[PDB]
Amino acid sequence: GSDLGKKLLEAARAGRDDEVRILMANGADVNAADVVGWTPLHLAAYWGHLEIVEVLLKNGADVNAYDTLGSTPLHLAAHFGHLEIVEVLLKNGADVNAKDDNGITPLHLAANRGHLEIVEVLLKYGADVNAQDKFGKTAFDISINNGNEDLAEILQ
Amino acid sequence: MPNFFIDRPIFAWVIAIIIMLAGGLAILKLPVAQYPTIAPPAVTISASYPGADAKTVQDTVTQVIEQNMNGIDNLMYMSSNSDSTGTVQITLTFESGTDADIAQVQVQNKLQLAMPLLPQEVQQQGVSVEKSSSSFLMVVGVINTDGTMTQEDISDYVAANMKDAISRTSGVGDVQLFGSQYAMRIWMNPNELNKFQLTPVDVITAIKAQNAQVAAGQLGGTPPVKGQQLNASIIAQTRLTSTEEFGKILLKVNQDGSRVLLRDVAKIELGGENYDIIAEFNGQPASGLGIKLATGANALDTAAAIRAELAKMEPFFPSGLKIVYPYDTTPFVKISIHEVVKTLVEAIILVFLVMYLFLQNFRATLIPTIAVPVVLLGTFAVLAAFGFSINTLTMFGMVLAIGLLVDDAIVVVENVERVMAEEGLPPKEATRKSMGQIQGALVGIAMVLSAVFVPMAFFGGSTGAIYRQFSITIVSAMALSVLVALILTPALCATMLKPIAKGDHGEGKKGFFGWFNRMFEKSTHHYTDSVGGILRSTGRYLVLYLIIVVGMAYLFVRLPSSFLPDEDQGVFMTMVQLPAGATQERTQKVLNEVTHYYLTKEKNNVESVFAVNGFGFAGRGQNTGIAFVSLKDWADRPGEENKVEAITMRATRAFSQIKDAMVFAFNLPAIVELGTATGFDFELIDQAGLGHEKLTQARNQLLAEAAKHPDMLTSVRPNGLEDTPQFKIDIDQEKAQALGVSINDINTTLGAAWGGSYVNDFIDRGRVKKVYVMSEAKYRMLPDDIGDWYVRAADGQMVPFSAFSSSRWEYGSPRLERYNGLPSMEILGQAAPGKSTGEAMELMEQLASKLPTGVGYDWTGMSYQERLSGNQAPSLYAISLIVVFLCLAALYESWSIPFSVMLVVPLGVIGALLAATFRGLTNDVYFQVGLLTTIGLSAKNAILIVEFAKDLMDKEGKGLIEATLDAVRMRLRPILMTSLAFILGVMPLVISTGAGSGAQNAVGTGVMGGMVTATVLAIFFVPVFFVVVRRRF
Amino acid sequence: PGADAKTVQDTVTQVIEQNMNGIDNLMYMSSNSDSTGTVQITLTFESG
Ligand SMILES: COc1cccc2c1C(=O)c1c(O)c3c(c(O)c1C2=O)C[C@@](O)(C(=O)CO)C[C@@H]3O[C@H]1C[C@H](N)[C@H](O)[C@H](C)O1
Ligand SMILES: CCCCCCCCCCCCO[C@@H]1O[C@H](CO)[C@@H](O[C@H]2O[C@H](CO)[C@@H](O)[C@H](O)[C@H]2O)[C@H](O)[C@H]1O
Ligand SMILES: CCCCCCCCCCCCO[C@@H]1O[C@H](CO)[C@@H](O[C@H]2O[C@H](CO)[C@@H](O)[C@H](O)[C@H]2O)[C@H](O)[C@H]1O
Ligand SMILES: CCCCCCCCCCCCO[C@H]1O[C@H](CO)[C@@H](O[C@H]2O[C@H](CO)[C@@H](O)[C@H](O)[C@H]2O)[C@H](O)[C@H]1O
Ligand SMILES: CCCCCCCCCCCC
Ligand SMILES: CCCCCCCCCC
Ligand SMILES: CCCCCC
Repeated sequence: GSDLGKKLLEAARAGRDDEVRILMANGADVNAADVVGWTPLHLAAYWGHLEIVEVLLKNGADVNAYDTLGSTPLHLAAHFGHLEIVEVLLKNGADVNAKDDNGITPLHLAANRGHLEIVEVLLKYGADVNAQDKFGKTAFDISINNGNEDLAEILQ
Repeated sequence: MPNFFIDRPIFAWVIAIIIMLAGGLAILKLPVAQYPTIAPPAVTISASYPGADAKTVQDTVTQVIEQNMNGIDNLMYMSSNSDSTGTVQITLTFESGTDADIAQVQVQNKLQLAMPLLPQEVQQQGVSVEKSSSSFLMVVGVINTDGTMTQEDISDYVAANMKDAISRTSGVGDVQLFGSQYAMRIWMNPNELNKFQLTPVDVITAIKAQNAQVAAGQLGGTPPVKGQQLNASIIAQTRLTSTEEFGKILLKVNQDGSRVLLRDVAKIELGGENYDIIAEFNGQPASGLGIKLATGANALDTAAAIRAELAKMEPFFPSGLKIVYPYDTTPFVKISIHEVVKTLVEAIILVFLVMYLFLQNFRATLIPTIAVPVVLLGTFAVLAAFGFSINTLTMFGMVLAIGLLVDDAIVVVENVERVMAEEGLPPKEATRKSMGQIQGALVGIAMVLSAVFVPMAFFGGSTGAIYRQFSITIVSAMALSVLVALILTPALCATMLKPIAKGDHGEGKKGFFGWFNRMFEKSTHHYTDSVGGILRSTGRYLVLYLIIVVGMAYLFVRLPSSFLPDEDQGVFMTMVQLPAGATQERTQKVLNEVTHYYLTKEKNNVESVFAVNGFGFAGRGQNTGIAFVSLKDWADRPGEENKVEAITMRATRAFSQIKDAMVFAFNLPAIVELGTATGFDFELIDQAGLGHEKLTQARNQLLAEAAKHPDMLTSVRPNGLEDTPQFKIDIDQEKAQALGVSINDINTTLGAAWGGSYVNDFIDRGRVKKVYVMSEAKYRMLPDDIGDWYVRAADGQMVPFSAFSSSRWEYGSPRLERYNGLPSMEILGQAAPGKSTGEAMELMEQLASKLPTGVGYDWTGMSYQERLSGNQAPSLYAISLIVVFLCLAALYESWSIPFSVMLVVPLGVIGALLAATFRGLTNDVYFQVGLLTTIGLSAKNAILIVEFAKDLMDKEGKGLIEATLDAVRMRLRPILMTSLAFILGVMPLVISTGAGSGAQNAVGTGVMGGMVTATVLAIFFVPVFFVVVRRRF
Repeated sequence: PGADAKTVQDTVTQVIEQNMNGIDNLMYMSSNSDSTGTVQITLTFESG
């Protein structure tokens, strides 16, 4: 929303670590959001920029920022297979059970995309295996519908 | 031959007359256009898919069409864009020389066979196959000044009452409407829809039923019952014609017997076919017509015809309607033609003055005055026969030939005058002896000059097409000039020249001329004395020559190249780029600000600003716009400060301020298709099904590396668009099935409302037009609106979208590119200063060799040619050099003497480089064609000097030095005469400012600088060349 | 099929004609639209 806010959103999305570093030194708003409500952390989480994720969290980024449809950076990291970002976010307080407006959780998303390691990390951190989205579905329902036998075992 | 015509002056007049008549005819019938066709033929396929995103367009239309572009002849390459405005354009580009009509019909026929593979809604919109052009003759704007008409009202007016008459106007090849004719607009209200358990599906169904043409039959049709007295057609349902009729369309009958009409769930009005562009002219709603010249037409006639048509439409205009002319090439083109005629006439007047000054009789002065126009007229005839037009290139081709034509006239006449004064030979016998001295050389000269210019006709691609125009024009003129010198001029000399007593050089004349004669007779002696000393010291002049050659090499390497110079064409452009995702309203505020600046801080210069919001070149969408600026007439813009380049710089300077928008102004290129020299055009290609995201990463990787080589590469950048947030909505199939809601109903409800839907056609005051349904704006603006749309289940219950869908934000591409049928990303850039484009390209290839597995690349556009029709320039000059040498060798019956003429080349080139370098010019085509003519002329001077010297040696048994001194003594006057005339004649071009001055400066400065050094250097060096070459061999 | 002259003319004939512009060597064009829904447009070109 500011000159530096805008640049920070851009730099985080592009994975320009040096630019981000300089922007952090200059006070660029870690809480800048674009129209859809994405923070630099959302952007970094989506595009898989690990170092930028860590730098943002050291500079007071809201690990549980949500967009206009209620989705968090952990949602994005879990959906797009970014294992180590997922670990970092959870280390830093990410709500493992956050529900977006559809009642969808990070577990649902990792399951849907067959990201096994991420699923296990999430469970490790207290992911509610019985959580249901707006349609009453759980991550287990998702896995049998997808025919992912392995993930379905993990979720016994 | 000259002897033949010397005794047959009347036969020579006959030939002259036939040539003048042919030429006059040609000048009446020749087409006129700013530029001839130059870009290779290209065909564009264009399609719309209303409401569709780039990927939907790409995967259901673009890929399907591309996969059918087989079995078409002479295809060089194909590229395409698929974008989130619901649009696709595929461009197929053909080999130079391909018949454009055949290319187009072959593409159109392959498309025809693919149509059944395309989505219904795309088959229904239709897919246009057109020939690509970027040049308009003019743009006619239509505005309303009394605030009574929207741009949509205006566009419909233009479509109904102007376009077709313009299209039928003489010389117009094509007309493009800026806007659409009306569409019947149905703006749905989901609240009413639900109030009555209806959906857009029912709206669509009702319109299809109640707005239709229905076949019936005949009364007493064959075969009839015999005795039938009457046969008549039966007319049943015909299409609706008014908003009122559509409002009354019946949607439903309630139990209480109440009727639900379409007007009860929608707003109904005539509107635009689409709403992506907002066009304003000085802040007033605008539409218009883009008009193109038909093949072979005359630009000036057509422009006057178009205005005549517009004039007779005026009386019928509604209040407030007014025609404006933001763009018209015709006035610029008129000036070029006037400026060229002026140049040719002044040249003839200068030749007249110089002839008189040196020769001091009006009879001698008459001969070139007759011969040159005969050559010119004839050149028109040959150009017409070759299918050429009068255009910017062919017109300068002629002025570039002025020296050569003037020289032929001057040479023949001057030489006869010299022979008479030196021998007191009567005019007829003098003319015989004189032609005897020069005719062989004139023929040799014609061969040599052909060897110099013809090869230029053989370059490939676009540049070749430009060079071709000069090549054939100059070669034709030169050939006619030699023919006239062998046929007409000798007969004129023999019949019009009065005798001169042996020894009379007018030194005894009284007043100014006796003085000039005395002055010049003794300057010639100083001249010869000087050559004498030079010829005792040849060693050091060889040293000075190598220094000249070296300075030439040096200057040449550092002179930046370009194509054609920019002109103050009376218009220029300003781009407006807001951040991705910016809305139409945001863009409009910037355009308004831009417009305000021009009409405010440039009020003295600017006539109008045509602000087009929603239009881009490398992207469309609500975040892009263009401000097309039209300037007041050149005469009211005196001074470099009030010219396009200056205005442009100030404009951009001022807009660097503007917050979140890239805004800048730039002049127009002489010909868009050439891009920039230094410029390259690169394609990165997904060769292995990597997908959009990996292609993007590869692209970024390549862009970061490029940026590490500022020494070689500059402004290396994507030509397309970055990904942006998009709203992903998932239909839950299970929930829809459980609720008894069909996917078709769900999908047309969403698409119709949020994307709009072309239902069918209606008839508006006699013209067929489209009917569109879409949600009224306020119900398709935000994610929360999605849940206010209901769909009817099988059991009659109305179900909100929120019950069976879920949504999330993600990123996607608003514009997907393909090259040769594979996913691609275009990258533009240019060589850094002092670097060749070849060097820049070599590096790009190097950088590209290091990219992730499965990523390839290719060169397109101007770079595609470079990598081809740019590996010829040295093979062609080599042939030229060899043929010239061969002609010379036959002329002189010697393998060595030709060297003494060829050494002359650098002498003119050094002066042309010096002038261009000093004037801050570039090595462009005008410069280059000028080098050739400058070289041509100096070569001609040297050829005659050497011929005379050699002949004196062969025939009068004269010493090497003696012969050289006498030859150069005889050649001095005619050489000076020509240089004076030609130099004075090109001077106006050099200092010219204003319209067309760019081209004028480019032609003039190189020529004047080359002629200076060639003239001054040659008269001292060719005697050195001759003497040293002879001694050596 | 089934359309009268006027309907054929407004929906077909005029639509095609307004696109028959700027063709090379065109001398004239004539057409008719009839009650059997049939349309014929004839374009005649310069000799040669
Ligand atoms: C209305 O608003 C305008 C106002 C002023 C100028 C303009 C326009 C305009 O709409 C416009 C165009 O729509 C187009 C062009 C254009 O120059 C202008 C204006 O200058 C050129 C074009 O070749 C491209 O831009 C493609 O990249 C074709 C394109 O239109 C579409 C519709 C064409 N008839 C063609 O069928 C094809 C679909 O391109
Ligand atoms: C239409 C355009 C006319 C404008 C030209 C303006 C003049 C500028 C260039 C003139 C060059 C002539 O320069 C000429 O050089 C030679 C030697 O190289 C001189 O010759 C003299 O010097 C040399 C060497 O020092 C001796 O070998 C020679 O025997 C001696 O006579 C000439 O006396 C001189 O005239
Ligand atoms: C007396 C009248 C005047 C006579 C003028 C003669 C002009 C005739 C033009 C012929 C040349 C056409 O252009 C053609 O270019 C290609 C290269 O792309 C050449 O092909 C060759 O040239 C290139 C040089 O660039 C070399 O790699 C190699 O020798 C070969 O590829 C052809 O040998 C040449 O013929
Ligand atoms: C009705 C009028 C039709 C004319 C259409 C013109 C087509 C060009 C638009 C697309 C290019 C967009 O951006 C581009 O435009 C210009 C070329 O035209 C470039 O301008 C370039 O060529 C100009 C004209 O010869 C020069 O004055 C500039 O020095 C040079 O930079 C811009 O540097 C570039 O940003
Ligand atoms: C008396 C000799 C006449 C010489 C004719 C020379 C013609 C030169 C022609 C060059 C042909 C390539
Ligand atoms: C355009 C007509 C020019 C003809 C001039 C003929 C002069 C003949 C003099 C003998
Ligand atoms: C239409 C007449 C043009 C003349 C240009 C030489």
